Amino acid sequence: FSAYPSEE
Amino acid sequence: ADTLEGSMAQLKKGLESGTVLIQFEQLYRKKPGLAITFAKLPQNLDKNRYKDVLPYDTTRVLLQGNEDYINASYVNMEIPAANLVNKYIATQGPLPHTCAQFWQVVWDQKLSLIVMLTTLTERGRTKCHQYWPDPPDVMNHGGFHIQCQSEDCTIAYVSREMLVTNTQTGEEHTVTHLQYVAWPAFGVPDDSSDFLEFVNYVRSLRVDSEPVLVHSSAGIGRTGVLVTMETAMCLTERNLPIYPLDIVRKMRDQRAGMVQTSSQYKFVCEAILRVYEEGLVQ
Repeated sequence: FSAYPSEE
Repeated sequence: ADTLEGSMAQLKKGLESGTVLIQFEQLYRKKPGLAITFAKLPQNLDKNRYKDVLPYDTTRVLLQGNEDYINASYVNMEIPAANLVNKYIATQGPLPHTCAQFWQVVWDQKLSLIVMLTTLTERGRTKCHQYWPDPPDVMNHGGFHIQCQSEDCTIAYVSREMLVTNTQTGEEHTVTHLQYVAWPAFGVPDDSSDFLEFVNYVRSLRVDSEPVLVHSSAGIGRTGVLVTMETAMCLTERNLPIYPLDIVRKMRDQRAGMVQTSSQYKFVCEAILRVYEEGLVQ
Protein backbone atom coordinates (compact mmCIF):
# COMPACT_ATOMS: atom_id res chain seq x y z
CA PHE A 1 0.00 0.00 0.00
CA SER A 2 1.29 3.40 -1.06
CA ALA A 3 1.47 6.84 0.56
CA TYR A 4 -0.27 9.82 -1.02
CA PRO A 5 2.34 11.19 -3.46
CA SER A 6 3.40 14.84 -3.34
CA GLU A 7 5.61 14.43 -6.43
CA GLU A 8 5.37 12.73 -9.83
CA ALA B 1 -9.94 38.89 17.01
CA ASP B 2 -9.22 42.11 15.19
CA THR B 3 -10.92 42.82 11.83
CA LEU B 4 -11.07 41.82 8.16
CA GLU B 5 -8.83 44.72 7.12
CA GLY B 6 -6.34 44.01 9.89
CA SER B 7 -6.25 40.27 9.20
CA MET B 8 -5.81 41.15 5.54
CA ALA B 9 -2.97 43.52 6.30
CA GLN B 10 -1.32 40.77 8.35
CA LEU B 11 -1.88 38.20 5.60
CA LYS B 12 -0.40 40.33 2.81
CA LYS B 13 2.43 41.44 5.16
CA GLY B 14 3.01 37.84 6.12
CA LEU B 15 3.04 36.64 2.50
CA GLU B 16 5.81 39.15 1.81
CA SER B 17 7.94 38.09 4.82
CA GLY B 18 7.08 35.20 4.63
CA THR B 19 5.98 34.19 8.11
CA VAL B 20 2.63 32.86 6.85
CA LEU B 21 4.41 30.04 5.00
CA ILE B 22 6.70 29.27 7.96
CA GLN B 23 3.73 28.96 10.31
CA PHE B 24 2.06 26.58 7.80
CA GLU B 25 5.07 24.28 7.72
CA GLN B 26 5.12 24.26 11.53
CA LEU B 27 1.47 23.11 11.76
CA TYR B 28 0.76 19.46 12.50
CA ARG B 29 -0.74 17.42 9.63
CA LYS B 30 -2.26 14.92 12.04
CA LYS B 31 -3.63 16.19 15.36
CA PRO B 32 -1.73 14.47 18.15
CA GLY B 33 -3.87 12.44 20.54
CA LEU B 34 -6.65 11.55 18.08
CA ALA B 35 -7.12 7.83 17.79
CA ILE B 36 -6.99 6.10 14.39
CA THR B 37 -8.01 2.49 14.96
CA PHE B 38 -10.81 1.34 12.61
CA ALA B 39 -8.94 2.48 9.52
CA LYS B 40 -5.99 0.14 10.23
CA LEU B 41 -7.99 -3.07 10.94
CA PRO B 42 -7.15 -5.99 8.62
CA GLN B 43 -10.50 -5.93 6.85
CA ASN B 44 -10.19 -2.18 6.27
CA LEU B 45 -6.59 -1.66 5.09
CA ASP B 46 -7.39 -1.99 1.39
CA LYS B 47 -10.40 0.28 1.75
CA ASN B 48 -7.94 3.19 2.04
CA ARG B 49 -6.63 4.47 -1.26
CA TYR B 50 -3.47 5.69 0.51
CA LYS B 51 -1.78 4.13 3.54
CA ASP B 52 -1.20 7.44 5.27
CA VAL B 53 -4.56 9.20 4.64
CA LEU B 54 -6.87 7.78 7.28
CA PRO B 55 -9.87 9.14 9.16
CA TYR B 56 -9.77 9.83 12.90
CA ASP B 57 -12.15 7.59 14.88
CA THR B 58 -13.96 10.65 16.40
CA THR B 59 -14.99 12.17 13.05
CA ARG B 60 -15.21 9.10 10.84
CA VAL B 61 -18.45 8.73 8.91
CA LEU B 62 -20.48 5.69 9.94
CA LEU B 63 -23.07 4.04 7.73
CA GLN B 64 -26.53 3.97 9.35
CA GLY B 65 -27.21 0.57 10.89
CA ASN B 66 -24.35 -0.84 8.82
CA GLU B 67 -20.96 -1.90 10.12
CA ASP B 68 -19.07 -1.35 6.83
CA TYR B 69 -16.07 1.00 7.09
CA ILE B 70 -15.53 3.92 4.75
CA ASN B 71 -12.62 6.33 4.55
CA ALA B 72 -14.59 9.51 5.05
CA SER B 73 -14.69 12.21 7.72
CA TYR B 74 -17.18 14.88 8.85
CA VAL B 75 -15.66 18.35 8.46
CA ASN B 76 -17.65 21.32 9.76
CA MET B 77 -16.47 24.86 9.56
CA GLU B 78 -18.11 27.31 11.96
CA ILE B 79 -18.35 31.05 11.59
CA PRO B 80 -19.72 31.84 15.07
CA ALA B 81 -20.18 35.57 14.57
CA ALA B 82 -22.50 34.70 11.68
CA ASN B 83 -24.31 31.82 13.47
CA LEU B 84 -23.29 29.76 10.45
CA VAL B 85 -21.82 26.26 10.03
CA ASN B 86 -20.73 24.92 6.65
CA LYS B 87 -20.92 21.14 6.73
CA TYR B 88 -18.89 18.77 4.60
CA ILE B 89 -18.10 15.09 4.32
CA ALA B 90 -14.55 14.80 3.05
CA THR B 91 -13.69 11.45 1.45
CA GLN B 92 -11.24 9.76 -0.91
CA GLY B 93 -11.86 8.79 -4.52
CA PRO B 94 -13.72 5.47 -4.29
CA LEU B 95 -11.97 2.18 -5.06
CA PRO B 96 -13.73 -0.53 -7.05
CA HIS B 97 -14.74 -2.25 -3.80
CA THR B 98 -15.77 0.91 -1.97
CA CYS B 99 -18.36 2.29 -4.43
CA ALA B 100 -21.17 0.58 -2.48
CA GLN B 101 -20.20 2.34 0.77
CA PHE B 102 -19.77 5.73 -1.02
CA TRP B 103 -23.27 5.57 -2.43
CA GLN B 104 -24.60 4.36 0.93
CA VAL B 105 -23.31 7.57 2.53
CA VAL B 106 -25.00 9.61 -0.19
CA TRP B 107 -28.26 7.68 0.39
CA ASP B 108 -28.13 7.65 4.23
CA GLN B 109 -27.83 11.43 4.40
CA LYS B 110 -29.75 12.20 1.15
CA LEU B 111 -26.83 14.33 -0.02
CA SER B 112 -27.77 16.41 -3.08
CA LEU B 113 -24.30 17.66 -4.05
CA ILE B 114 -21.05 15.81 -4.74
CA VAL B 115 -17.90 17.79 -5.63
CA MET B 116 -15.12 15.67 -7.21
CA LEU B 117 -11.80 17.44 -7.55
CA THR B 118 -9.85 14.99 -9.66
CA THR B 119 -9.71 13.33 -13.06
CA LEU B 120 -10.18 9.54 -13.08
CA THR B 121 -6.59 8.95 -14.14
CA GLU B 122 -3.32 10.88 -14.13
CA ARG B 123 -0.15 9.77 -16.02
CA GLY B 124 -1.54 6.36 -16.86
CA ARG B 125 -2.55 5.61 -13.25
CA THR B 126 -6.06 5.39 -11.77
CA LYS B 127 -6.78 8.08 -9.16
CA CYS B 128 -10.50 7.43 -8.69
CA HIS B 129 -12.81 4.62 -9.74
CA GLN B 130 -15.59 5.66 -12.09
CA TYR B 131 -18.43 5.18 -9.67
CA TRP B 132 -21.07 6.42 -12.12
CA PRO B 133 -22.05 5.07 -15.57
CA ASP B 134 -21.57 6.86 -18.87
CA PRO B 135 -25.04 7.84 -20.01
CA PRO B 136 -27.34 6.13 -20.87
CA ASP B 137 -26.07 3.07 -18.93
CA VAL B 138 -27.25 2.02 -15.44
CA MET B 139 -24.76 0.64 -12.84
CA ASN B 140 -25.48 -1.46 -9.78
CA HIS B 141 -23.42 -0.50 -6.67
CA GLY B 142 -24.28 -2.38 -3.50
CA GLY B 143 -28.01 -2.41 -4.22
CA PHE B 144 -28.07 1.13 -5.54
CA HIS B 145 -28.77 1.62 -9.22
CA ILE B 146 -27.01 4.74 -10.56
CA GLN B 147 -27.70 6.51 -13.84
CA CYS B 148 -26.43 9.78 -15.28
CA GLN B 149 -29.39 11.75 -16.66
CA SER B 150 -27.53 14.79 -17.85
CA GLU B 151 -23.86 15.43 -18.67
CA ASP B 152 -22.47 18.81 -19.75
CA CYS B 153 -18.88 20.05 -19.99
CA THR B 154 -17.81 23.63 -19.27
CA ILE B 155 -14.22 24.80 -19.46
CA ALA B 156 -12.94 23.48 -16.17
CA TYR B 157 -15.58 21.07 -14.88
CA VAL B 158 -18.30 18.62 -15.88
CA SER B 159 -21.81 18.94 -14.49
CA ARG B 160 -23.78 15.73 -14.18
CA GLU B 161 -27.19 15.00 -12.75
CA MET B 162 -27.47 11.53 -11.32
CA LEU B 163 -30.36 9.40 -10.23
CA VAL B 164 -29.90 7.04 -7.34
CA THR B 165 -32.37 4.20 -6.93
CA ASN B 166 -32.51 2.06 -3.83
CA THR B 167 -33.32 -1.36 -5.25
CA GLN B 168 -34.47 -2.75 -1.88
CA THR B 169 -37.23 -0.17 -1.45
CA GLY B 170 -37.88 1.34 -4.91
CA GLU B 171 -37.14 4.87 -3.69
CA GLU B 172 -35.06 7.31 -5.73
CA HIS B 173 -32.90 10.38 -5.01
CA THR B 174 -31.28 12.95 -7.33
CA VAL B 175 -27.72 14.24 -6.94
CA THR B 176 -25.83 17.00 -8.65
CA HIS B 177 -22.25 15.92 -9.35
CA LEU B 178 -19.54 18.45 -10.24
CA GLN B 179 -16.22 17.08 -11.51
CA TYR B 180 -13.44 19.66 -11.59
CA VAL B 181 -11.01 18.30 -14.17
CA ALA B 182 -8.52 21.18 -14.40
CA TRP B 183 -6.69 20.66 -11.12
CA PRO B 184 -3.89 18.08 -10.87
CA ALA B 185 -2.96 16.21 -7.72
CA PHE B 186 -0.45 18.02 -5.45
CA GLY B 187 -0.79 21.20 -7.49
CA VAL B 188 -2.83 24.35 -7.84
CA PRO B 189 -5.88 24.86 -10.08
CA ASP B 190 -4.96 25.38 -13.77
CA ASP B 191 -6.81 28.70 -13.66
CA SER B 192 -7.41 30.76 -10.54
CA SER B 193 -10.49 32.51 -11.87
CA ASP B 194 -12.17 29.27 -12.95
CA PHE B 195 -11.49 27.98 -9.44
CA LEU B 196 -12.95 31.01 -7.65
CA GLU B 197 -16.01 30.97 -9.88
CA PHE B 198 -16.44 27.25 -9.23
CA VAL B 199 -16.22 27.70 -5.45
CA ASN B 200 -18.86 30.42 -5.53
CA TYR B 201 -21.01 28.21 -7.73
CA VAL B 202 -20.74 25.35 -5.22
CA ARG B 203 -21.72 27.75 -2.45
CA SER B 204 -24.85 28.65 -4.40
CA LEU B 205 -25.84 24.98 -4.76
CA ARG B 206 -25.81 24.22 -1.03
CA VAL B 207 -29.00 23.02 0.54
CA ASP B 208 -29.66 24.25 4.09
CA SER B 209 -27.97 22.15 6.81
CA GLU B 210 -26.97 19.43 4.29
CA PRO B 211 -23.26 18.49 4.08
CA VAL B 212 -21.55 18.86 0.70
CA LEU B 213 -19.70 15.63 -0.20
CA VAL B 214 -16.23 16.61 -1.36
CA HIS B 215 -13.51 14.28 -2.61
CA SER B 216 -10.32 14.26 -4.61
CA SER B 217 -8.03 11.21 -4.85
CA ALA B 218 -6.97 11.17 -1.20
CA GLY B 219 -9.67 13.57 -0.02
CA ILE B 220 -7.32 16.03 1.72
CA GLY B 221 -5.29 18.17 -0.66
CA ARG B 222 -7.54 19.71 -3.24
CA THR B 223 -10.47 19.21 -0.85
CA GLY B 224 -8.67 21.29 1.83
CA VAL B 225 -8.07 24.14 -0.63
CA LEU B 226 -11.77 24.21 -1.57
CA VAL B 227 -12.96 24.17 2.06
CA THR B 228 -10.50 26.93 3.02
CA MET B 229 -11.70 29.06 0.14
CA GLU B 230 -15.43 28.63 0.86
CA THR B 231 -14.79 29.53 4.50
CA ALA B 232 -12.87 32.66 3.49
CA MET B 233 -15.60 33.76 1.01
CA CYS B 234 -18.16 33.58 3.80
CA LEU B 235 -15.90 35.59 6.12
CA THR B 236 -15.00 38.29 3.57
CA GLU B 237 -18.65 38.87 2.68
CA ARG B 238 -19.52 39.36 6.35
CA ASN B 239 -16.57 41.66 7.11
CA LEU B 240 -15.03 39.13 9.53
CA PRO B 241 -11.32 38.42 10.13
CA ILE B 242 -9.59 35.71 8.07
CA TYR B 243 -6.74 33.68 9.47
CA PRO B 244 -5.93 30.94 6.98
CA LEU B 245 -3.77 29.10 9.48
CA ASP B 246 -6.69 28.86 11.95
CA ILE B 247 -8.89 27.59 9.12
CA VAL B 248 -6.38 24.88 8.09
CA ARG B 249 -5.83 23.84 11.70
CA LYS B 250 -9.60 23.60 12.19
CA MET B 251 -9.93 21.29 9.15
CA ARG B 252 -6.99 19.21 10.35
CA ASP B 253 -8.57 18.63 13.70
CA GLN B 254 -11.33 16.81 11.73
CA ARG B 255 -9.44 15.14 8.86
CA ALA B 256 -5.63 14.92 8.95
CA GLY B 257 -3.52 16.66 6.34
CA MET B 258 -6.11 18.95 4.72
CA VAL B 259 -4.22 21.20 2.26
CA GLN B 260 -1.37 18.98 1.12
CA THR B 261 1.40 21.31 -0.10
CA SER B 262 2.92 24.70 0.68
CA SER B 263 2.23 25.68 -2.91
CA GLN B 264 -1.48 24.97 -2.31
CA TYR B 265 -1.50 27.03 0.88
CA LYS B 266 0.26 29.92 -0.81
CA PHE B 267 -2.30 29.65 -3.66
CA VAL B 268 -5.25 29.83 -1.32
CA CYS B 269 -3.76 32.71 0.72
CA GLU B 270 -3.14 34.74 -2.47
CA ALA B 271 -6.63 33.96 -3.74
CA ILE B 272 -8.08 35.16 -0.44
CA LEU B 273 -6.26 38.48 -0.79
CA ARG B 274 -7.37 38.74 -4.42
CA VAL B 275 -11.03 38.24 -3.54
CA TYR B 276 -10.81 40.72 -0.65
CA GLU B 277 -9.18 43.39 -2.83
CA GLU B 278 -11.51 42.74 -5.80
CA GLY B 279 -14.49 43.29 -3.47
CA LEU B 280 -13.10 46.12 -1.39
CA VAL B 281 -15.08 49.36 -1.48
CA GLN B 282 -14.19 52.28 0.92
